[PDB]
Amino acid sequence: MIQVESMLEVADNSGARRVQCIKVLGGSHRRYASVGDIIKVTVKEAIPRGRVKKGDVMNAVVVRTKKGVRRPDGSVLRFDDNAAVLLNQNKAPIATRIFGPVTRELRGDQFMKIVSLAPEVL
Amino acid sequence: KATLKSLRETKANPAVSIFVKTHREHPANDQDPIALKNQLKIVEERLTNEFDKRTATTILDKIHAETKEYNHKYNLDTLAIFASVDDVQLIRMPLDTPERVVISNRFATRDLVRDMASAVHYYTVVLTRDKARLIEAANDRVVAEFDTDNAKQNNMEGIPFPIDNNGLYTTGDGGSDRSANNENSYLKEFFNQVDKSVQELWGEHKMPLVIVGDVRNISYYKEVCDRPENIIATVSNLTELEDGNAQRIIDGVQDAVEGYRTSLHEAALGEIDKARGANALSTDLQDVYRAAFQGAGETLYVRRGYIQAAKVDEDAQTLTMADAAADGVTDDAVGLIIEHVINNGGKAVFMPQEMMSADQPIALVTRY
Amino acid sequence: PHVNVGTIGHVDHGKTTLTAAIATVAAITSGGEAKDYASIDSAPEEKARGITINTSHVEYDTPSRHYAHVDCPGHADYVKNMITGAAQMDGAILVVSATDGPMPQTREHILLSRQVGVPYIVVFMNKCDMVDDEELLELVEMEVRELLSDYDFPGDDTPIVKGSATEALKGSQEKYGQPAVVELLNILDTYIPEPERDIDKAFLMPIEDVFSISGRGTVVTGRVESGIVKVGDEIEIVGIRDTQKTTCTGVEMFRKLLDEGRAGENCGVLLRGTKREDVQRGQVLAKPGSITPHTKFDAEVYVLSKEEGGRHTPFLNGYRPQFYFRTTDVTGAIQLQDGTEMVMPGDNVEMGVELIHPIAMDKGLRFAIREGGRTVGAGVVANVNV
RNA sequence: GUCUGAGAGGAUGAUCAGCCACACCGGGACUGAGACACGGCCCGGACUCCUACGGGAGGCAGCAGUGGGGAAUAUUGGACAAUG
RNA sequence: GGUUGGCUUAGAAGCAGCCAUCCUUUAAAGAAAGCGUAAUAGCUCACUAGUCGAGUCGGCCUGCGCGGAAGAUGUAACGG
Ligand SMILES: Nc1nc2c(ncn2[C@@H]2O[C@H](COP(=O)(O)OP(=O)(O)O)[C@@H](O)[C@H]2O)c(=O)[nH]1
Ligand SMILES: [Mg+2]
Repeated sequence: MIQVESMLEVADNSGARRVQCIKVLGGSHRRYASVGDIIKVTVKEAIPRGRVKKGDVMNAVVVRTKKGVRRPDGSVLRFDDNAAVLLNQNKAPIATRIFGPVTRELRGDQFMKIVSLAPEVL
Repeated sequence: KATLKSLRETKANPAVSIFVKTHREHPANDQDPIALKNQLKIVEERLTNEFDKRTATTILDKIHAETKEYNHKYNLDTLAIFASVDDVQLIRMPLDTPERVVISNRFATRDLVRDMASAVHYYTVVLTRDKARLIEAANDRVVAEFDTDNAKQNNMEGIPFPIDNNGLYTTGDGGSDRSANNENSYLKEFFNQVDKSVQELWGEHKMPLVIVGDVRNISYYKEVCDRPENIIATVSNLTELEDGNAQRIIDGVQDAVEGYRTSLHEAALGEIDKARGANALSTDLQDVYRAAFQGAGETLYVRRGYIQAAKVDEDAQTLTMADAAADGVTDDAVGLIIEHVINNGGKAVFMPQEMMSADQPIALVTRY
Repeated sequence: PHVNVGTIGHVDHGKTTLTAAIATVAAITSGGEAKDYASIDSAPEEKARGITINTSHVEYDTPSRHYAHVDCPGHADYVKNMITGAAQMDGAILVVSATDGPMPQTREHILLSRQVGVPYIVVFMNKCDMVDDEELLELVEMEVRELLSDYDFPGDDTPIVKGSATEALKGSQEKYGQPAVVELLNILDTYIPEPERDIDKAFLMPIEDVFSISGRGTVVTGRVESGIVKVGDEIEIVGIRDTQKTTCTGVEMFRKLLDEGRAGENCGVLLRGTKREDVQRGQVLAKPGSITPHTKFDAEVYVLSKEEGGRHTPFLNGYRPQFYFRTTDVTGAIQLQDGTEMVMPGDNVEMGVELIHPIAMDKGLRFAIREGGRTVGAGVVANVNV
């Protein structure tokens, strides 16, 4: 359950440390972004001499949330942080390393290199 | 004779065009006399090798008499010398061209043509919450200011410029005291009246217009403008909009006028693509020469600074590439194309290096 | 095995009817199919590589090998098919009408086959059912033999078989029908040698992308189009620059090594010693001495008419368009011969070309001529000069 | 010690020899006469790689050699015949 | 048919524009009323002959109509 003006940890090797949601994409009045949803972020803290500078505006994917994601059996799967992975101008990962686990809702075609590099895929 | 349409007219033989890179301020302009003398050396050695010593040493004295009295501190971007027997013209132009010596029948006026082609005539609407001014401008200079003695304002039915905002609320008469908060609507209707005057003057001379003022002022104007497709740019960071000189405002619009000139070259890329898709675009140098020479050239698109020497004979119309430009070839084979396209009632567009490809430096939209 | 063949000759001489004749006769033992004339005459149009061709792709097989048979419904279609090389024909069935044999269409077709590099022509004459005489048939045979000899083809030892495609379709066992198509099949199965395989040709691989791996060296990627490359193979870099020697130290695909790089697959290959800026796209990898670079060459060029996209204006001497050789474009200056100043669109002649820098080529290589990305013609190398 | 310098001095510490310290980075020890161990162990870390995704492997500042950096510095050699 | 009238124009060939409206085979055919072409080309028209057979063609004035005619609580512009 990510909404605008919400801070997310960065879970990839992109140089960003914390990003803030400035738009939930995919609908006129779309309120919330869960895992697998694409958001527009502004990077708030960055690592020195990194790929992403503080203050950039770019795309990210939500990879884990504190609210949690539901499964068909009815189980919920909650995390201790809200994390995101920064994306390209065509919404593709720019990551060579993924930090922490991600869920299995990233299975598809565009978030495959996020699942393969993830240490753990729940 | 110091104009494009006297140099295109005069047909001397030989007709020497010398272009010298000069500088506007000191100490950069210290190498201007040296560069002038250096160009005169190569042209003097070229004339003695091409025609004879007598012709070389009459042309050179004809230009030396002219250049003897030269300040070299009032130099513009380039010093163009157009010389012949019993005639020498000395024009300083603000364009950047590469130093060359052209000896031919013509007078190598491709940079004069390119400077005449980069000429914007526009209107400057100066908006404030207190007044409105209208300046008509040609490039970097103001043509007029539209005063009360302009005489293009004589038979007007709207308020003539300068237009005072003498609405009821500005003086306190009428009604609707401040608490109604109609200030925005009063400003919007005042700019509507200003646009009525602008349109009534535009319909008679139809130039593009630049809008100058505060952000909210020019936005209120764009809300209200009756012909908003004639606006080319808005400039919101201009200073001294009431007491300022007409030239001063024209100065502050120059960045916007050059951005519009760049947009007018990005829009020619689609014209080139339309020609290419209609199979009416020639890009080979020989092809463009033939098409321009037999009057088929509608528009010529030349990359900035593109110069090429070639062996041209119009009897057979064969443009073969040159080897050393020292064998009787035409020094500016592309300037000959430009001259022929202008001759046959065409246009020449000189496209900057980053919109036109380096490897395909010329492109002619043909008439068939 | 597989062999590509086709019928060339004057229009109305029965090329399509004869192609149907071989189809129906090969349908004996179910090798082919009884083929309708109209279905093959209605050749589909394919606008491949910005070039539009009507071609009827007839297929059949014999106890010897399978044949890919090519038919075109017009001279322009035949010329386009030969020069764009939709399917190189290593054997051509020259269709000669028993009357009015050596027409200008056949005249230019034989020359076109010579230029494009068709190694073998088998002569078959039809409409013999319309001809009752023998000495004019012999005269036609002598004429076609002399014409073949006139353009480096054997002629004297060229097999000539005589028949009638209409009788072949009818089913008459008269010598001018089924027996005629039966021998014609025999010469097709005997006289035409089995063509060389891509993997059997000398190794060649145009370079499309140049990589570098720490600890491994320079990697150049591209589709190997002939031969095999293996670790330890001596290979040379030919093309834009002057020829450089190197040695294969590894062939890999998807970051995994291969035992060898075969023709037809997009393998990458490692080079010994060469640096990442000593090699570039456009150059080829070849067996040392297999190919040589040239800037001046003579090519059979077909100028596309406006109907194929093509070009509005004609070619002329001194025109310098871009030439595309398998991975790269290079500016070449068209050089016509004496008496050819104007080259009309829709025609095809032989021109000389001088490229701005050398390209690894040999006789038979095919290239595209374009300007602005618009194909203005096609060509095929017929001679290389230094 | 080396260069320089008449010398005194000045500058320097390649190749050879003595001593010291280090062995991808941080830490701990084991075994052993001797190590807190260059091609040993354990834990942690960064990076690189393999994987069936559960897990694993590695450290040329040894000799060759590669990529890179650079103005610039070599062979992916032979033999234990000699001295060890 | 002279003939792509002359001029102008890159081109102006009946048909961008300016100055005349000429002659010939004629039953008739404009130095052309349109479309078309970059210019030509091409398709029409004016005009004449043929076929069929009886009324027809175009202006002017007058009366009554048609379109032009889109708004906010509900028909809502004959009181019904
Ligand atoms: N009598 C006779 N007629 C033939 C023969 N071959 C072809 N024709 C006729 O000639 C026509 C044209 O021949 P076709 O095959 O279409 O030539 P292509 O179109 O150039 O390939 C066909 O329609 C046949 O009717 C033949 O051997 N004998
Ligand atoms: Mg046919």
